Amino acid sequence: SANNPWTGFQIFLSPYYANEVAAAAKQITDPTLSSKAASVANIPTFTWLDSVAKIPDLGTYLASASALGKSTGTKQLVQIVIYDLPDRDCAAKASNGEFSIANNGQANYENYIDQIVAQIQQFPDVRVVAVIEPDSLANLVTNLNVQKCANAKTTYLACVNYALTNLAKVGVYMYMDAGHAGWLGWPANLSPAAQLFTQVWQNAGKSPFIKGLATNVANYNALQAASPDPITQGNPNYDEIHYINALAPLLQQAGWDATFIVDQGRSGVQNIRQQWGDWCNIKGAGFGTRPTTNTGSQFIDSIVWVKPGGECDGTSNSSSPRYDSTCSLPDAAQPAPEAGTWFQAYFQTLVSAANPPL
Repeated sequence: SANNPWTGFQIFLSPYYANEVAAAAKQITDPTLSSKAASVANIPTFTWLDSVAKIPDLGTYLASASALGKSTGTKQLVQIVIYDLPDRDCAAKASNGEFSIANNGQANYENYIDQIVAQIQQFPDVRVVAVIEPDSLANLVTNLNVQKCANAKTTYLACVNYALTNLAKVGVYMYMDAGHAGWLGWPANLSPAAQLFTQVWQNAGKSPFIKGLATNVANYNALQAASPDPITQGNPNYDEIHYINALAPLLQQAGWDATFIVDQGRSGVQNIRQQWGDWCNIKGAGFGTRPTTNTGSQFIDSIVWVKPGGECDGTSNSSSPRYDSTCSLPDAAQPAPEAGTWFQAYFQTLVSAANPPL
């Protein structure tokens, strides 16, 4: 639509990912691959606020972005992910979320949001784009037979509402997570998904800052596939563009001119999964299309890199208390360290298998 949040802004580059990448590139012994790896630090990614302990870091990023804007005569944009719901990841075998519904989870989440708002309010010259709560509302479409999800439903809805309502007051542009083509893109799931997302938008007051939805976050699907990946048989929506083209009109019919952003950070290599549901450290992945607002679709504001490639999805060590057995499957790269920590061998392959090449 007319207001693309990225137009006219320079994207602030994550210092944390830059430091991970710089350390990683020194460990790559081929000097040409090391040079290509070093250049990843100049590709914009999202910063994940996956615990309250990261909120002070957000304040430093906003202040640095504000000063860089003044130093260079530009307007800066910071990209963040809000990811701390109570009883987070209700359908997963293991969750690293720090809040629980049974221990004041909603109140703790609201305090987490209030602290984020307090930082953003101090730097009105910096634009913020936020992805709201990966792996949350999509579970309320297909996973209500999971008792933990059924019990979390009202809390997930109330917490997402609090985030949307309060971040809108400080002018944050928001995209709610909407799974991916192999989750909500099944034709039978499209209408229940559109009904849920529209309800959430209505309850939050239909703010123009609620721009739309994010897809493929931390996944591996193509935006536009040359031929369908075999894992997709039975689903005519075999890539993200098919999913978005099918869902967007349903949202428009309800009065919401929604737009989309699509993660392509680990999408460069297709046909590497044994089953569509396999999500953990998929072996052979490559960096995909770099972030751009030249998307080829009316409905897509930007291709983005939401999940930072090289940070592990989960451990393969079956003795860890954070162990998710999805991370032991055959198409998962192993041995793998704990979720969120740097996985050097995986990063090196992301660089070597990048498509387009770095």
